Amino acid sequence: XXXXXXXXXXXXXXEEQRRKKRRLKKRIFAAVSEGCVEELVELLVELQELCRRRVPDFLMHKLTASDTGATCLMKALLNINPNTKEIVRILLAFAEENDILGRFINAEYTEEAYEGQTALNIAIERRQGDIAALLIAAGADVNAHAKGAFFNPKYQHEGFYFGETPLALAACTNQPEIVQLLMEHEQTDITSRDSRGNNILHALVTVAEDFKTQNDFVKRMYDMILLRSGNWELETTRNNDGLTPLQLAAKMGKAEILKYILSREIKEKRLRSLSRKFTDWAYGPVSSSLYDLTNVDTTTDNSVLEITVYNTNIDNRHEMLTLEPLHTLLHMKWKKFAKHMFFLSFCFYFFYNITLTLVSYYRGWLQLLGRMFVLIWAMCISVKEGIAIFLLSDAWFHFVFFIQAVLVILSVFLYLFAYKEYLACLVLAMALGWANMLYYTRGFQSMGMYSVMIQKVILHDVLKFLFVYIVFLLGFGVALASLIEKCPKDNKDCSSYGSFSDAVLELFKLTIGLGDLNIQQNSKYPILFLFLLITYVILTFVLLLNMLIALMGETVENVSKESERIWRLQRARTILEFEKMLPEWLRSRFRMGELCKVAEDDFRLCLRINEVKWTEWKTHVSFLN
Amino acid sequence: XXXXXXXXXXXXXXEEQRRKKRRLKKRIFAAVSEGCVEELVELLVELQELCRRRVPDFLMHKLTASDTGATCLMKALLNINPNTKEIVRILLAFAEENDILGRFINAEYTEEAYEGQTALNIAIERRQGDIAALLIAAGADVNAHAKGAFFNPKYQHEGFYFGETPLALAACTNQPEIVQLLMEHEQTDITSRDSRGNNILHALVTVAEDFKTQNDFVKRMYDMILLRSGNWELETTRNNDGLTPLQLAAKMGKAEILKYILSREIKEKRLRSLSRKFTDWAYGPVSSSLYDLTNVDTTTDNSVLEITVYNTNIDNRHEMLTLEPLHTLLHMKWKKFAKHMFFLSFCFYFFYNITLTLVSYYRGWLQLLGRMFVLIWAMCISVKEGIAIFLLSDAWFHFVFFIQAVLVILSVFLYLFAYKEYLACLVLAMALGWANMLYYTRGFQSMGMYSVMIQKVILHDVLKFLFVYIVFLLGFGVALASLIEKCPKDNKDCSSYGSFSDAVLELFKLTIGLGDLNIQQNSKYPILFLFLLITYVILTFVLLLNMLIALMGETVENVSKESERIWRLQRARTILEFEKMLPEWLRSRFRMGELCKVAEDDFRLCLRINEVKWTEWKTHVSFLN
Repeated sequence: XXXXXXXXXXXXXXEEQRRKKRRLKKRIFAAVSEGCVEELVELLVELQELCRRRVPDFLMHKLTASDTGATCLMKALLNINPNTKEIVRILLAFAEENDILGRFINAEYTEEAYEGQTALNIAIERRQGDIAALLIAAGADVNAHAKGAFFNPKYQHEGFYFGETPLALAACTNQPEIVQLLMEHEQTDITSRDSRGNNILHALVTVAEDFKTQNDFVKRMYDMILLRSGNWELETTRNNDGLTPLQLAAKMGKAEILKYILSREIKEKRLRSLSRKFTDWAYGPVSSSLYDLTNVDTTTDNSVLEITVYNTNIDNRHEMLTLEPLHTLLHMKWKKFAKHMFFLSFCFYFFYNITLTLVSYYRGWLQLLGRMFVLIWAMCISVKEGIAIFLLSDAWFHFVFFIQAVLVILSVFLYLFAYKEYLACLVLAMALGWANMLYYTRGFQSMGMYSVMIQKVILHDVLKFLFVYIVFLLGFGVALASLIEKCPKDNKDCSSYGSFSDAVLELFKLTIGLGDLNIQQNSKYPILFLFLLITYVILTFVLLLNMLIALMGETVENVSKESERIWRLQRARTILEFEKMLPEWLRSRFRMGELCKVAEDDFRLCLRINEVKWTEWKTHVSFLN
Repeated sequence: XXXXXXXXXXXXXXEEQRRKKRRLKKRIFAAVSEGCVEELVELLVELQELCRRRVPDFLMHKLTASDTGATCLMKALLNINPNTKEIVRILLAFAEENDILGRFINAEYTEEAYEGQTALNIAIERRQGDIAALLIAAGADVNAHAKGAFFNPKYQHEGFYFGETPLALAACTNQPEIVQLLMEHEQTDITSRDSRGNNILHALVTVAEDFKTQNDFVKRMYDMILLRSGNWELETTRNNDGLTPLQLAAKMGKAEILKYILSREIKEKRLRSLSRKFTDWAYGPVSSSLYDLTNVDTTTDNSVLEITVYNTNIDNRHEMLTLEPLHTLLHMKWKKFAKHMFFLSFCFYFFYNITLTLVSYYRGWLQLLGRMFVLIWAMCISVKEGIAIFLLSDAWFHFVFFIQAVLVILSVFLYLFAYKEYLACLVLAMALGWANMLYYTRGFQSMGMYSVMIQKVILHDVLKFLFVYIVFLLGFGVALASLIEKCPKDNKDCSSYGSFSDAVLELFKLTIGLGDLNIQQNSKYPILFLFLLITYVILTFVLLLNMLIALMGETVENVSKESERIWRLQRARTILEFEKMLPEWLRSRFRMGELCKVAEDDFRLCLRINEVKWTEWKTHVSFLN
């Protein structure tokens, strides 16, 4: 993004009292920029003090540029010089000699996109730590926020976000030692929060890249910071949206850092009070270990699982899922109730569709008896589908179920009244029904991944082929109809293509191979007709070959691999939907939580799982000696 | 697997004589756990001795927890501390001062899943060797077995198996020096055997991973152990199942360790008495070398080859086969009798089927003459097939042969009686016959691997396509039959689809391309009919394209590679089946064994083979200088 302008060496635009004033001020700024002839700065400072001697507010105004609110020290810090430390010392000494130092160093850069900015921000972004400690020691407020536009962007591509504090900036950026200095300082605040309210930790999450980079600053800095300040009062806090930093890292597709946040095994006493993933009884490869689930068991307001699974703007959900508590929870919930209810609804729907088929085939008293309850199932499934359909590449099947039951109830209704078209609607219904059998191939891996591939092909690859095919079809169709304008001469069979749609249909038969390529009869110029038709055949062939080419390249190496992952995701989505489907009291009966006493005064929910890693253990054994 | 519970820091559950007793005992346990304030342990020990002074059985009971049978020393060993060696020394000194030391250190951890466990087990699993030598020196029984559940699991995924002894644990785990200490000790037993009876070596086999890992503890430990104790009395022994450690490693798919076990060239005198793969006359690349076959020539009760080949739960059989004695044996047996008998049975079966064909084509005296002997071949092949068919992805062809001959004898019988259907059965028979020609494409590599690919495709890829195809077919069929409910009006040809099966058949013709897509006649609403049918066509196309996609991905790089391996395996299976087919006396005539005199008192069977490795030799030549 391109926008309003900043301090730069090169301006983009192409009595002697006023002239002397301009010379002196601009020379001050230019000496700050070059930062070389500090004797020039000394003479200019002596002259400014002499002018003031022959008032401090006007002095600071002559020093502080009113255009962007930029001061000489800020410009000096921007233009990084070898002596720039010396220049900062000199200017600081002169400001002390003037004694307007408070309002000076507390200057907020005044601009539209920059409502506020300390010089310390620049000291840190520029990586000067010695100067940072000096200005901090000088009496610098380390708590003011860069509540601006460039710092708080709407989109990540346009703008730089770090946390709107010095400390968050030191953390996001490399500089750790400065973090130690700021933590040591007494007037420092950690629990201060930005405009959105995201604290330091939330800010850290907004920056850690995924993809398992070899060296990551955020994975370590978070650990150090949390180890220093021992508090559950830090991660318990929330942003504007009421989101925990855990939940925030989950919303975004941030993997390895999330893995860390969910397993913090640490030995010291207060650390143990802070720890997560409490371990016991480990013995060679085998190990029991228990986790905690205070915001993870799906009972919370906006739990972790609902955020991982119902979020489609990531595509990294599968990686997140393979973590311990999540995967174990899904497996447990499956084995407890999904393996029941899934087959249950499968059998209901199967009986339903068979009944529909038989009732459609024969168009007695027991026939009416079944036909009654079929309307009940139709109405029930329609009511269940509509709520999710109105409230919203996965939910297509829901719309399809809703369409089916809608059509069935409509057909039954028009049979209740005096209508003839009803049978038509009816049969279309049951046809759609059998397509929805694909919905239940999720029950099995071998059929499920196949159905996933089928749906992917039907959505991605065929439409581009079919659109261009139909436009060629229509163009050739009108062409050939124009050639076939010769009247039938008392025999419509002599005019095979007298109708446009008839010619279309024959071309489709041709593309299959059923038809009869007639020598052009009832045609004025038959050879042109024939050449044209041949051309159509050729273009269909090459178009087909092109989609067939383009198909193989999408399947480089990730066909089966993405298929299995997507199957697992689909199972997760269904399992969690059923988990919401149950009552509250049944969920009380299924709440898998186990308590624990890790602290003197902490009694939290927990999940005990066993882990068996022959391979990692054998590596551990081999490397140990 | 998740089950009953263990010693842990954190319990999962959420007069002053009794209170003082609880305080003292729990403080003893907690001091053992923390292992820091040894002065607290000293004061507690002084207080316990004072309480006992104002009896040793009650002392050990107050010390030994009766819940899980766990003692203070065991808990101390579990909680590993820096001073834990010092703590063990102190507690040991106090136990000596009490003099109940025997029953103390011989304590068996008493639990349901843990019938018994020494502290030394923990000393070793925890890797403390110094403490191990101390407790061993203290008078520790090193022979007691962990005859429990967790140590002896049914399934490998759930549980940890090592051999149920200290020594087996030291061996399976890294610790070699402890093995030297235990071997040096006089009261040590090597020939002691576990519940299953698998000794140390059998146990080692249960742990060595395959896949040729770069560093493997089992490959070396086995060598050292066997070199120390010079005995054929060790590998001659067997488990509960009567299996040798060789046979056990063969049953499992354990490759490189098996390669080692089958070739042990070693130079020292007693070692030579132990050695395998006796070498002579090696000279540059060329080398003669002879192996031994005391349990490998297929005459033993449960030989190596029968175990490699008739075992399907591995999939690593091909790798095992390329070893020297096996491969040479198979090649020799082939060249001696299989190249005969295979072509023999091929020609018999070929004459048989041709006779069947001709007799089926013409429905004289020589015709009856051939027809007589055909029944003989049918009965004979049926008898040979049924025994293997009843006694049981390879044996499908056997069932097919049995089906064929059964059908033939049935048809001949019903021709013997007064039946008309016989001809039908007859022809079906001969049809199946020609499919079984694939059975004999094993005779050649070029045709054999092709047939392997064909059978794989027919088993794996087409069924998933065809099931979903037929359900679409049936759904669309009932739909279209419902639309075609318009009566024929005196002309069944006007009702092309009046019958359900007829419409099915026409759709199949359509999917081929033979039929005639009729403009919908005898149809109430023809446009819906037409759209529906078009939809079916589209879905067939995309389904076909999907199986075609999924096909290419299964053939990443292992099509021809797995094909050739499977051909070689199939040859092996047939060759060995014929090897069993022969008489006992003929096998006596074909016994390839050659004797040898390696020892003063050893006269074993042997096989002399020559090995030619130009490449390995040239590498040897180049690296040597």
